[PDB]
Amino acid sequence: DVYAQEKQDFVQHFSQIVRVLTEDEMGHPEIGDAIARLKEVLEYNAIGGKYNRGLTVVVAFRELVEPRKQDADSLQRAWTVGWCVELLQAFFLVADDIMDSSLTRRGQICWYQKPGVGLDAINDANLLEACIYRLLKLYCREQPYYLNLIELFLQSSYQTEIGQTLDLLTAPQGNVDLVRFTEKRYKSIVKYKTAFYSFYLPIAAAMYMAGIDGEKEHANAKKILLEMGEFFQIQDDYLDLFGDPSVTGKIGTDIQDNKCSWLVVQCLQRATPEQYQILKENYGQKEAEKVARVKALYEELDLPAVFLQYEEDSYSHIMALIEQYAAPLPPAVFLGLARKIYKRRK
Amino acid sequence: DVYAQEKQDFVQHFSQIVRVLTEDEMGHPEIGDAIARLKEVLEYNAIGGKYNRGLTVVVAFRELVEPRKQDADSLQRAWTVGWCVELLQAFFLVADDIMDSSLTRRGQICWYQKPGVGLDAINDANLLEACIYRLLKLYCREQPYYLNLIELFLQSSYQTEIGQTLDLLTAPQGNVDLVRFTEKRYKSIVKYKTAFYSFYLPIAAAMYMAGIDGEKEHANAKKILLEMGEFFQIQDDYLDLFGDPSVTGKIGTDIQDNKCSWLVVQCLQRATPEQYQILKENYGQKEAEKVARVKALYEELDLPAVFLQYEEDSYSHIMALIEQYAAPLPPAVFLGLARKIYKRRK
Ligand SMILES: O=P(O)(O)C(O)(Cn1ccnc1)P(=O)(O)O
Ligand SMILES: O=P(O)(O)C(O)(Cn1ccnc1)P(=O)(O)O
Ligand SMILES: C=C(C)CCOP(=O)(O)OP(=O)(O)O
Ligand SMILES: C=C(C)CCOP(=O)(O)OP(=O)(O)O
Ligand SMILES: [Mg+2]
Ligand SMILES: [Mg+2]
Ligand SMILES: [Mg+2]
Ligand SMILES: [Mg+2]
Ligand SMILES: [Mg+2]
Ligand SMILES: [Mg+2]
Repeated sequence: DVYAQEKQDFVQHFSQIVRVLTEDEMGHPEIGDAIARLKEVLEYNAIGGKYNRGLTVVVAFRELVEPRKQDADSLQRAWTVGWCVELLQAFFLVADDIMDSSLTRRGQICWYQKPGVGLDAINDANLLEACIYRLLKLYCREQPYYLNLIELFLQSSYQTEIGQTLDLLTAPQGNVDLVRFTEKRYKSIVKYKTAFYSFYLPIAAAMYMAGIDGEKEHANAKKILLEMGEFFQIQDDYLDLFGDPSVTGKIGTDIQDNKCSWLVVQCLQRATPEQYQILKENYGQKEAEKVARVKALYEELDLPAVFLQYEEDSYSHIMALIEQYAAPLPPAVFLGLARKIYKRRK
Repeated sequence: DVYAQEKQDFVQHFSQIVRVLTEDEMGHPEIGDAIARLKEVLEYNAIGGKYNRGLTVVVAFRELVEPRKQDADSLQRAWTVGWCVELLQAFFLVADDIMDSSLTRRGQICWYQKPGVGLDAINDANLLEACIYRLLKLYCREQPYYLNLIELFLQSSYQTEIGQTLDLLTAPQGNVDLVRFTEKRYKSIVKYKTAFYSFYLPIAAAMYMAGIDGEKEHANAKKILLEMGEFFQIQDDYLDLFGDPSVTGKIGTDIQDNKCSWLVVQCLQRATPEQYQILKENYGQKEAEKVARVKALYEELDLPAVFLQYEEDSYSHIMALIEQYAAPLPPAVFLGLARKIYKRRK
């Protein structure tokens, strides 16, 4: 509901984000064509998702700053930073689609597959990351939280980068190993590859902008938000295989890529010895025939129910933690976000 | 000579760079395997070049700080930052080899071609970039130039990123257009893709660490160093086609990739109408037969002499600029670097 009413404001402010990025260097008409492609890149990769992260920065701001201080300028910084988290999303997604050999994202062909693009997407992605800090300097160079934000973004990027590495080491194409698809490994992977950038980044950005920079308060908000991250990745691993691609906006690839997905981990735990061998014979291959064999053993082990039960048990634990750790922050902050991902299908 | 005596110190300090990066997160043994691959990545991509940029940071430091202040700690920051510019080099090169479809770098198979690696190099490269700011915080979090350095690196990355985009837009594989291979375009491309990160970054880092942060002094050092950048790229475009790959450490690819190389631009200027058509028919194709046809028309137009004459005329203009703009800095600073790239073959 709150993301709903703020969504439109958020998106309309994207025109300006683009204006500022594609003009601040246009007094150098030499790099104009380059700046032109940047507009194009942003428009294609920054737009089309749910904006949960960017909205979260904005929503969390309004709930942590006394309305006497939510002035005109200060409010603008909120959605610029919200759009900065949105650009981090774009950076990492463009890269990840290349690396996961994905076909669609946000219900279009992935950037790297847009004809004319391909592996130039690599440079396009770095550019997206570069813009984060262009905006940060443009709109906050003078706030006292300016250095806190630069470091929170850098730090978060590094973290998810470690995550991605963890992700990729565990899923060697051609090296089907199920032994490594454990639980400690999964929790570690999703923590670094999703949790920090998708939940602690937005809320922490809003805290630092609202003066809330105590170490314990971030430590506590993080304790909640990292647990929401893992929930959120597990939802995503599920939808990879069990969701409608016309609705997720992306065609799933986890089983083919030999990914340490939640399912394959929960599948190993319930694996009768015969089934294990079936999993060992079909996982991590591009053959449709073999992939469906996998889906089948998932459905034979009623995992699609285990996921629904985890979802409940998990959602209540998050709740418990919001009840344990939220204060002095408004529980609205964490409830609002958590309510926006419960049962989701995209 | 000065890079010579400082080289070894510089390289030996790499053991510690690696120690600090692969231990500061090892109190989290979960991401240990990831941290393991980071060691591996660094060792493969940070090591093996000439270290001109990193040495430059170090050499330029010793020449701008009164020896009374070149203490133990302060000196360590110098080569850490020198190694940070070295990591930026690695970041961009790993990416560029993928995008240029290169085969070797620094006399080994490119990272992305190391079997087991491929497009995961994309994430490995981002990690390299991430380490820059890990070190920056580890060793300078408390210097007064701390924010100046973070912004100089970010800014320089963005700049070379615009450059790379400029580079790639101009060289569409399959779209052989010679009309775009002009001079204004070339100067613009090399300025952003090489000049800022390879010459202004190192020297400016050393200036900021030595307190020299006046706007005019950086503006003047930049005026010299941007002109050295263009010289240096033109040398590189030449060696691409006319240098021994066993000595450059890399197999050239400019003609195949349809690159706006210096040669092809100087070739268009001297193109009799018949030759132009020959260029139009062979440029930007992978066929060895057609590539050599190109090399031939270059040698028919004695470009390998035009490059030697540019080299002289250019080197003297740099000299003039060191004589015009160096002060209050020691001309040694700019002479030292410029003397380390004159006539180079690798
Ligand atoms: O499942 P992935 O981790 O590859 C993914 O969730 C992206 N991602 C990457 C890090 N965190 C999330 P996507 O399904 O959107 O391709
Ligand atoms: O010639 P490129 O610009 O591709 C190169 O010089 C790398 N580079 C990229 C930007 N600046 C330099 P390399 O020959 O080393 O592949
Ligand atoms: C960590 C994950 C699952 C990456 C995609 O997340 P979202 O589905 O929330 O990304 P948007 O397309 O809405 O940006
Ligand atoms: C801009 C260019 C030419 C990239 C390679 O430069 P260097 O040849 O100086 O890189 P190193 O391998 O010595 O790092
Ligand atoms: Mg992925
Ligand atoms: Mg993916
Ligand atoms: Mg997924
Ligand atoms: Mg290149
Ligand atoms: Mg190259
Ligand atoms: Mg080159």
